[PDB]
Amino acid sequence: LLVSSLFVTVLYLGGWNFSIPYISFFDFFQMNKAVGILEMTMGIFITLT
Amino acid sequence: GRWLDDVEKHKALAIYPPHEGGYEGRYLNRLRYQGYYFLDLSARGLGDPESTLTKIHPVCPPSLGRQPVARWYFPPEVDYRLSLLHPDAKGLIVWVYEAKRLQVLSKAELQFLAMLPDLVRVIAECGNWRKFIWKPLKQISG
Amino acid sequence: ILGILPPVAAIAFFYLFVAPPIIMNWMRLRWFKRKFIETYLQFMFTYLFFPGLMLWAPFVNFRKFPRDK
Amino acid sequence: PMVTGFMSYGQQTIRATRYIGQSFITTLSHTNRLPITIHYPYEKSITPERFRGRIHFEFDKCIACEVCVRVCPIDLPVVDWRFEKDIKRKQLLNYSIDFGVCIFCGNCVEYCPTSCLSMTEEYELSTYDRHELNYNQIALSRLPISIMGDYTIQTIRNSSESKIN
Amino acid sequence: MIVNMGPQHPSMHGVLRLIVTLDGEDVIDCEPILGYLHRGMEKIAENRTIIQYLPYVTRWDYLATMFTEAITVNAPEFLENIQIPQRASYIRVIMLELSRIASHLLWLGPFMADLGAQTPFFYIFRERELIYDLFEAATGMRMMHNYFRIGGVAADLPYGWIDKCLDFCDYFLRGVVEYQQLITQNPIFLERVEGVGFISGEEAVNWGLSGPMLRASGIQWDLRKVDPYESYNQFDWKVQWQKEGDSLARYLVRVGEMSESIKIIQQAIEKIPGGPYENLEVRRFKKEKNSEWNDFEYKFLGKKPSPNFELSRQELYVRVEAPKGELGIYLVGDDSLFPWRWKIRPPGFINLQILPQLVKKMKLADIMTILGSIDIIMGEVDR
Amino acid sequence: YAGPLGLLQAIADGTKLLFKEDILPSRGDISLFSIGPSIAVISVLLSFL
Amino acid sequence: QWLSCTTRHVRIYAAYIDPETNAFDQTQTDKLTLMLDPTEEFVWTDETCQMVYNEFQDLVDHYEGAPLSEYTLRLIGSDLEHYIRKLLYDGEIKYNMRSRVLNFSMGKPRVK
Amino acid sequence: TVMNLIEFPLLDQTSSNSVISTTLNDLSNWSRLSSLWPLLYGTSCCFIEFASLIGSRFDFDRYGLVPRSSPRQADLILTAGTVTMKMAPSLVRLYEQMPEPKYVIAMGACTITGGMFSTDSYSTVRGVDKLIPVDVYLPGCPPKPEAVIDALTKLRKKISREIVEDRTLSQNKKRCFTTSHKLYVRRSTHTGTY
Repeated sequence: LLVSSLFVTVLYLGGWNFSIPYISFFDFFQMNKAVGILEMTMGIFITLT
Repeated sequence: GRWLDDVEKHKALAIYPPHEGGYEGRYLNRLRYQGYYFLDLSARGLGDPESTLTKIHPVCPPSLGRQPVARWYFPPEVDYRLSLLHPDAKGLIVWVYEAKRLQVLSKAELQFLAMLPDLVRVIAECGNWRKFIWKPLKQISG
Repeated sequence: ILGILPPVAAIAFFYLFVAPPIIMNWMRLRWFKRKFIETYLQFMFTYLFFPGLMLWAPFVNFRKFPRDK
Repeated sequence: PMVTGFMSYGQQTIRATRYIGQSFITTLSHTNRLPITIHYPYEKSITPERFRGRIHFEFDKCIACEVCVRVCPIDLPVVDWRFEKDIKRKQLLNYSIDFGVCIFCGNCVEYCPTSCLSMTEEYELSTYDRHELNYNQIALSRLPISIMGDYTIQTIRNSSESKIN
Repeated sequence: MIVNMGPQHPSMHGVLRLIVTLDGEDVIDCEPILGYLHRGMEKIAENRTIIQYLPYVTRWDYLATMFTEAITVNAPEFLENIQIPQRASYIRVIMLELSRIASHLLWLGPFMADLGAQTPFFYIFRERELIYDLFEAATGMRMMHNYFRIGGVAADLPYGWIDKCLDFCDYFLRGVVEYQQLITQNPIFLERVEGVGFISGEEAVNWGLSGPMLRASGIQWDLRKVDPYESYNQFDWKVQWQKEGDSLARYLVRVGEMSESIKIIQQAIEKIPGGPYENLEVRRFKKEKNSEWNDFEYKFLGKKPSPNFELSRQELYVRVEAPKGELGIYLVGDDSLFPWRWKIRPPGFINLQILPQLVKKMKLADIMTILGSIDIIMGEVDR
Repeated sequence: YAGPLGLLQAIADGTKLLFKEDILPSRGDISLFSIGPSIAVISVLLSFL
Repeated sequence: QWLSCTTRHVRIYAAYIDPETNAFDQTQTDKLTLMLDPTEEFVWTDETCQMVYNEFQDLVDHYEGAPLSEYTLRLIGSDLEHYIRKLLYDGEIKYNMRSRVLNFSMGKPRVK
Repeated sequence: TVMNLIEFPLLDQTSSNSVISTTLNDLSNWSRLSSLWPLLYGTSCCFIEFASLIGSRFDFDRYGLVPRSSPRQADLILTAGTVTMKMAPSLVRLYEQMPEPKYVIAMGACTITGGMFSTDSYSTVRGVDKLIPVDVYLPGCPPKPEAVIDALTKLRKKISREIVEDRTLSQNKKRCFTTSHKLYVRRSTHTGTY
């Protein structure tokens, strides 16, 4: 069940992409400082949901 | 031995656990390694408890619809269980689970069951607050 | 390197301290009168602060706690 | 042919969807409904004034009508009178009620002389053996659970005992 | 080549051993093994009085829970003509038409859990919860045991009972159509149940069947008309039937009948001579002296109840129909208080006679659907 | 009743199933019995790569 | 097949099982073995069970002329359920005495 | 002058175990009792209310009571409904064919004695413990739908009353006796054909 859900969302939906494109989450602020753990936990977040 | 803090000295106490029992069995587990051996009773049903802990009391068996007087004259459960107990045994750990011509097992009857510890290590049972507590029932008795 | 401990310590402790004892209150406060997507709110958080949510899950200890000397 | 199939393959799927999505959005208000079912075991149901639980025994209300056997479904208890010479009615010595062999008939409750056979309602029968069920005179009272007399109970009335709507 | 479908019997109605051949996936011949629940009432029924025998009926009868006491009171009261008032008769009619519901639920719910309706299992129990309070507050513990004495009934049902139908009394009415819109929805519901275990009317009457399962072939052999049972027929009603007789026809005929239950109940509560019980309660205090109240009408008991009554030779039969099926208690009219011979005629024993002839050249799933739709229970069968 | 909620209930069922005295029926044995669920579990475990 | 009266402490097995496992649950049903109370309701010393083993021939050879039906199995179990009752009513055998529920099918002890 | 005295405790029951090796099995049995699963069985006059234990009147599934319809899997079976002579020779097979941590109980006063089937009839069995060793006997015909949960709570403590050495009292021996027959065989009677 889990692998099927994960595969259908990683295929037909944005895997760890937000509702706004994944690269766009960095450009609109002109600078990043500590986006590492933020993006890690947010990839576990926006995907598992 | 947190139970040992209030059993060997007092020999009279009541268990006030949450009403599920899922936290009290660990306590009973520890008291098999001193000389204490289990006797669960569920006190509800018997008459004057003296003749249930000292005397040969006729326990009328569940009748079969017929057969006027037929009572097998059952024995008590203290001296015989001592006879089966080894000479290496500290006390008879007993649980009055239902402490909450019959005789109401009132607090006077518990005082009279608090003397056999002194003159069986009995503990009354009654559910209470979520935290497993214990309290000397003799002061609650009367 | 000296004053680095307070920042990474306070946020990492808050990451596992306040949410565990309050998720059980937000779920016990409403369980049968919720909305169509309300159960989605605290359930997801059930993972995020998980560093401490399991530390206040039924794992909550009832040791005998040797008293003050 | 196929043109009929090329026309009906969308019809089958549209019927499937019109049923599936309809049932889905209908049970939507069920998966996140606002009913509250039975609570924990500390929230027992309300009991109105006609039921049967643990019958009661007496020594000043069973005048020795002795109908004890002529009521229970298997003539359950004993009958015992033992050569009295007060007037003509021999005494009440031997008796044992045993709910393990009484099936809650106890119909003498309706035909007993002075309110002797009655009703109660508890059930903590921690039976570790069948032969421990000798229910004599007074400890049957025991002042039972008394649902309203407990300090951890707030029982709301059920459907047929609460108000309308 | 042959395996048993399990005495553990992963089905609704208890324990049924089904030994059946198996060609990989399809079956060729199945056989039932019955007799595992012998209540042996035919023996005790001679060595007993009436009142000590009264609670015995709702023991092998806990699904119907009331269709056993009708005939069990016909023999003591309806035979020797201990005149039952029409008001107490209407009370018994309320009882019987609520037991119709007590059967409709305890079939359809489990029938929903057999056909494929996975969720509504707990739903129908939540609906039924109110009948529990009713049966409890009326006469007995949970199954309302001992609601039929000999000279009438136990005691007139309390005041918070009769006039207080209204809650479920209009709740279930709007609730019925839920099942009717759900069954026609998701034809996977319907596809598996349609066109299985079909039976005709000529064989339905040739095999001795009864109940809505038979009425579903345009037979309309509904025995709620043919008997002046307690002079009930003052009320109006609507015959429920279908014209196929198969499993889907069974569902239709057993969903179209419960709508008449609350109809008869509404007829009664306002048509009972006493009406509601609080009405008769507040009326017997202004005319305590003498009136139609407490007379041949408005009386729960006619004469004294007691285990002492003699009988003459009178061996009468009644084919009292329950929504599961017919029932009869024939008995040699004997001169002694308790009679010589007892006999019962349950629907379950007159239903499975076609069972091995129903599942023919079908599969295990087809057998499951037919056995879930046939509306069969043990308890009644063995006696 | 498994604590506040069933957060410990799942691993409780796991630990209960852990002991449960595996029976190993007579007809058919370790030759294929223990070999059965191993393929099942590996087929989905290796997919996590 | 193996249709035996497997009542508590009375299991007259109509099939050969006296291995750790019968390997077919019947071993073609050619021996009619029996095992005595696996629940340890009674503790057994050989001498006490020797009378039961001796009277087994009295029950299988002295009074058997009917085919392999459970009728004979009840014919055996009836006296089997009372030989133990006699052996206990004269105090030669006693109950489980272990850490089980310690149930009393014949009730608690008496004072004769 | 006691009749049928109880055997003597052979062991002195004198030992002491380490906490790091005892709390393991302690919590193990805690889980074993707090994760029990029912086994489906129900026949007659003391069964029907079991179904209501799954709904909005009584809900024992709130404690993780997963109803399993298979002997080899589950561990808790309720002998609900009055049992007769038959359906018993296959009932005990269930108890024989499940893992050892069963701790079975009873349900229905007509199963501890056979209450309303105890005047004269050659079908009903007098109690269940004369067929299977169980722990708790439940009254009521019908059994009180709340008393069953209370008795489950009662039995919930016996498992918690177990230690690491207690995991040896389920090992068996074999009083397998070597005695033959001399009689005539009977062909199968339950011929499955119509």
